Amino acid sequence: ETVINAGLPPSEFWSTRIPLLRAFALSTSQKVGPYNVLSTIKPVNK
Amino acid sequence: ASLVASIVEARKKRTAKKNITPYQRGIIRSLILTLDCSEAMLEKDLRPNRHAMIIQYAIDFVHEFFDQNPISQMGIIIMRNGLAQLVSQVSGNPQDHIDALKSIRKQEPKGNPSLQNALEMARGLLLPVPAHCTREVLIVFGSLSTTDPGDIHQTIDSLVSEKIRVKVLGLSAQVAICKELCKATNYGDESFYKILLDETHLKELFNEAVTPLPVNKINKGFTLVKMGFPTRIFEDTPTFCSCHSKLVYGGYFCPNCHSKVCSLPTVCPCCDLMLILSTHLARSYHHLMPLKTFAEVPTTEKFRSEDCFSCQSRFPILTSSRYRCEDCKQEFCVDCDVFIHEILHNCPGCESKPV
Amino acid sequence: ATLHINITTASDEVAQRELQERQAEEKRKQNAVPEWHKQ
Ligand SMILES: [Zn+2]
Ligand SMILES: [Zn+2]
Ligand SMILES: [Zn+2]
Ligand SMILES: [Zn+2]
Repeated sequence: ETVINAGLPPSEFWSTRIPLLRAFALSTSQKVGPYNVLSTIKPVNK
Repeated sequence: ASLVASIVEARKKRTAKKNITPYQRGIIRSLILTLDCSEAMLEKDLRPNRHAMIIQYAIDFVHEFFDQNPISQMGIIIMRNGLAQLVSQVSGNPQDHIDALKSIRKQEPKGNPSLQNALEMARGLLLPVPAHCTREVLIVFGSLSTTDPGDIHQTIDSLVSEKIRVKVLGLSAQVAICKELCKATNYGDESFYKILLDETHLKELFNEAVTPLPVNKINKGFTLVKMGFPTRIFEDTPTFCSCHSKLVYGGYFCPNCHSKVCSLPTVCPCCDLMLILSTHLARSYHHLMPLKTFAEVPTTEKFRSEDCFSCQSRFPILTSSRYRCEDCKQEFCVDCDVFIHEILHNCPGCESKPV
Repeated sequence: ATLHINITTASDEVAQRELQERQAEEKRKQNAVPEWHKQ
């Protein structure tokens, strides 16, 4: 409603929503730490 | 000696409360609550389990935190599957945080914890915080190990650079990194790492964190903050709120742009001006002029009256069951002393005494 | 011996949760107490 038809610039719209952008990026920007992966693998005739 | 043992224990407890100096405390705060939800929290040491009890006390802590710090902000983070998950943004609404905590109560904790991921997320949430607010993180750690993708030491240095403060509440025993994180971040103090010894101690630890943290002398951030005191209005017809865009019968009116808000204290969604009431500021006056502790009066000297000055309770006839205030020199009963320094924050004798 | 591997895709994990819920429901219905024992 505000950026497509009204004409508000995209840059100004995100100026007041910096924390929203940062929170969304941190969700997919973090990784788990190293750990022995093959030790946890248990094969558990087939 | 059994009764004497209790009294000396009370005296020892009062000893820590005798040294009450008017320390400069940061009333405006910005807290990040990092809770641990990992495999280590599935133990049964805390009935029913660590996850359930911590969440329940967290909800109570949220209620107390905003009641005594109405102009502060809080955020909540959880450590799950080796990653930091955000469940509540920094905001002054106590209901949003409670709602997030209740939802977390259902999901089972699993995976490994990661202090670095939680701390890195905290560093980001606190980045858009004014310089007059105290950036604080209250981590509730439950594991004895930390799996991180990078160097935790680098993050600790970064936190010190941003003037962030960390409080860690462990569960089982001391952890070397947590001690360093709390020590290198609190200007060398080692009293910010607390390990509970039972459920009762846990309740006290959360309740202790509610009070504002005294600031350091070399950390100066003095300034003037532009605030506003709106006037409540009573409208016959519902009107659209400027914060949630819904129909609400009432709401406050901002004095800078006349835009209405639903609840206080919150920053105006139009002029970004903090809106508060005189009561919100009055709630924190007792943190700037703490009442001087009452000293037990020895039985050797004579007393003024047989009954309490405030509650008119007959003093029980060894030890004098009277507490006197040096400012006004009026005896008080043991019951009044507790209520005058915890619920009330003004000595009735001092107010009654003319000057 | 024979080694059979099963790669679990994100969609497969969602399906596994649905199957677990359906399996729990099926077991619950079979375990319903008879009428004479309810009242
Ligand atoms: Zn609203
Ligand atoms: Zn305004
Ligand atoms: Zn009394
Ligand atoms: Zn007094």
